[PDB]
Amino acid sequence: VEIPSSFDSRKKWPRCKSIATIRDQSRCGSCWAFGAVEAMSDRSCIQSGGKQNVELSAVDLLSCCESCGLGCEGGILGPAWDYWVKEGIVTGSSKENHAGCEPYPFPKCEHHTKGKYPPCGSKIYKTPRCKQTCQKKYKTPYTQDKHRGKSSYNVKNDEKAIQKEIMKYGPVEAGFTVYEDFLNYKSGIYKHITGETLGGHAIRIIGWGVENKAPYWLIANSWNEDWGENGYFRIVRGRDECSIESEVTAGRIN
Ligand SMILES: *C(=[N])C1([N]C(=O)[C]([C]C2=[C][C]=[C]C(Cl)=[C]2)[N]C(=O)[C]SB2345B678B9%10%11B6%12%13B6%14%15B%1272B632B436B94(B%10835)[C+]%11%13%14[C+]4%1562)[C][C]1
Repeated sequence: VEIPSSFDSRKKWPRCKSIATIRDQSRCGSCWAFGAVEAMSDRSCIQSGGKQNVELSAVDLLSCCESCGLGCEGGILGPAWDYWVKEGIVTGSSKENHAGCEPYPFPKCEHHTKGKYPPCGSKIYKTPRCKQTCQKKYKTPYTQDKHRGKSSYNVKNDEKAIQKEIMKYGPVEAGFTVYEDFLNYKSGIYKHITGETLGGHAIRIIGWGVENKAPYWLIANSWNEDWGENGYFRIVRGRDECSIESEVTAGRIN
């Protein structure tokens, strides 16, 4: 195929509402789980021609995947996709919308930025327990609300391979290194200038573009819609900026 200079998953597959949804992981180190259920929600819709149009549950993955790390303390990407393939994941929206089988138990909050929600602060919740029961008002049993994938894989550390993967199969999960200057991000194309490493983060790459010739990836963060560019940010593309091209994980439903 021929890679266009820009691409936006939200515009190619506008029926799939999840693609344009920005979630909030709250006072929980569950970024690994959010980039996963987000992109799986997207891919379930894309690769099924719109048939599954759902919001997969972040708390189901977070709480039940023992091989994925330590829940709100952090986790690993590849295993989250293996869990989706082997056990599947039920539906579940944010806490506020309280929809689907298992909605998120934690409230929106501001992640080192100004806005309408309360500050998150530094305190971290304990990982919720693996319930395996839907909320009472949801009319399907847990076991049967499960959405499974068929494969899971890493994507080659190559810009063009990542681009081809996104355009054909949909948004991907990716890890990158967080430096202190990322916490002051409001807008623009980000790149590490100042600050020391605070860890890694896991997000959803949904596209790319170019602004006055500067190439970037377009990425959905999980710190709610008040953060960055309406919940999204942009980061230098093509230089493995903060290892943005090195920890790409995805999977297919068929
Ligand atoms: C979010 N929210 C956070 N982050 C996270 O989780 C991360 C993701 C990633 C991964 C990989 C790479 C990258 Cl760049 C990113 N993670 C982390 O940090 C990890 S934590 B842990 B692991 B091993 B496993 B379990 B898990 B835990 B520790 B050890 B390590 C084991 C234990 C949070 C912030």
